[PDB]
Amino acid sequence: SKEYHIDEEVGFALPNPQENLPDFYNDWMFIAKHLPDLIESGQLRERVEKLNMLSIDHLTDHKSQRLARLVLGCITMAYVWGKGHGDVRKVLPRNIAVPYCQLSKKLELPPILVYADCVLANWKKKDPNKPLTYENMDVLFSFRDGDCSKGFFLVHLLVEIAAASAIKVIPTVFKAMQMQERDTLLKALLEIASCLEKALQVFHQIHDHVNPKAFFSVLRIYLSGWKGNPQLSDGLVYEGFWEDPKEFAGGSAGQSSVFQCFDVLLGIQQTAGGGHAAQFLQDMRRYMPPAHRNFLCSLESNPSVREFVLSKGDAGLREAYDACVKALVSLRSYHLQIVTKYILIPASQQPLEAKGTGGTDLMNFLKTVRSTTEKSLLKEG
Ligand code: HEM
Ligand SMILES: N[C@@H](Cc1c[nH]c2ccccc12)C(=O)O
Ligand SMILES: [C-]#N
Repeated sequence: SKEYHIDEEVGFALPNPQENLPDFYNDWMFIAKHLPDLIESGQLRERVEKLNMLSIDHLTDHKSQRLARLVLGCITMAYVWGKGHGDVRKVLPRNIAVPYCQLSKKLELPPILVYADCVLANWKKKDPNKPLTYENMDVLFSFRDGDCSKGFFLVHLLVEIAAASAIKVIPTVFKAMQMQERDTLLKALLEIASCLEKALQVFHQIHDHVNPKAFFSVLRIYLSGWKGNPQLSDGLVYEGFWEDPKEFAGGSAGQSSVFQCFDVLLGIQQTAGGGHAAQFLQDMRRYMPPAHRNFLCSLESNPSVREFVLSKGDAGLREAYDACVKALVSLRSYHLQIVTKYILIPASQQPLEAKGTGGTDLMNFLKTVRSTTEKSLLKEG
């Protein structure tokens, strides 16, 4: 997975990303590192507006370009939403928007904060000699003081890392199929099941580091976007770059390649059907980095693991396949419990159906997606 850019240890996450840019972009780095203070003051909007258009040509390598997207992404969100109380801006300055739109065109991403920015690239190791764990880790950027953005983003990253153990087994599954190696295929599927079972235990940790009320009222508005959002109904206008206001979906873990990776592997056709959920999951691949878009493409091109397993009249092999599907159902069942605690209950406390940051009708969306996953269970062969 050299051309796919999937690490053995961290999977789809960017391994050890850059913390600081070259000196030419210190105007950017100063605004982004002090977003908690500059928003609370009410002087962030002016600070962005009175700032020269710095060009993008001095960002040499990929990790520099990704850190720039993160800086420019976080800044763009804090500008548009401002204090987050309702006073918004429907126009992004030409000095910030043009180089952001150019950098985003270079990396084949939309010019808006995505999962790849604020999770996969928004982290660091405290002590490099220690292991990957919450006490040894910290994010690079936050929005406000008491938004739980450290706990929020790192819990996602921890799941991505847990999934990396499963992702690295996928080449063995296809080799074992081509080579008609039944026992290897069985062991590989049981390993993937075990890794995805373990990723559920990493999910549990979100309660310890993320407060529901701090999440729903403070952080969630900055993660929101402008695709079918009433606050910016026709979209946001990027001054100088584009002519009309352009709609782009807000960030969400739907932009993660992990869950899509295993749905495709296991023949769970989420993106098939032409419904609103299928449409969303396919549309969110635009918001994944192009190497992972390519990985998911490569995965669909391979022979079906499901078809292979069903054809063989083999209880152990079916059971192993079923365990992977059960694991994905569990994670989604637990994800709905999280959604009850972190969206549903908090929204009932503030003074027809509820919209997610990605733009989905979330309760129907999520239960459709879970139901599709449930239907793929063999139910004792
Ligand atoms: C406070 C925590 C969380 C909330 C409130 C939440 C909420 C949601 C919502 C509303 C959606 C629907 C898409 C949208 O409209 O944006 C969604 C989708 C999704 N979420 Fe989360 N989520 C949370 C944490 C997580 C975590 C930790 C993961 C870890 C992998 C995750 C994985 C997903 C995935 C993969 C989808 C796409 C649908 C699917 O494949 O089942 N979410 N989430
Ligand atoms: N989609 C979630 C927000 C969210 C959850 N996990 C994320 C990861 C990255 C960006 C946004 C998110 C919501 O509507 O509340
Ligand atoms: C979760 N989006």
